[PDB]
Amino acid sequence: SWLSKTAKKLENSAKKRISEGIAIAIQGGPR
Repeated sequence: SWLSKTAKKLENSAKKRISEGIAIAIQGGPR
């Protein structure tokens, strides 16, 4: 995973970890 050292209420790198799963989830989802 890595990254996301701080996201208690800022989310600086938490959007990168999701961009991996959300990228494939939508790539083959209902869109």
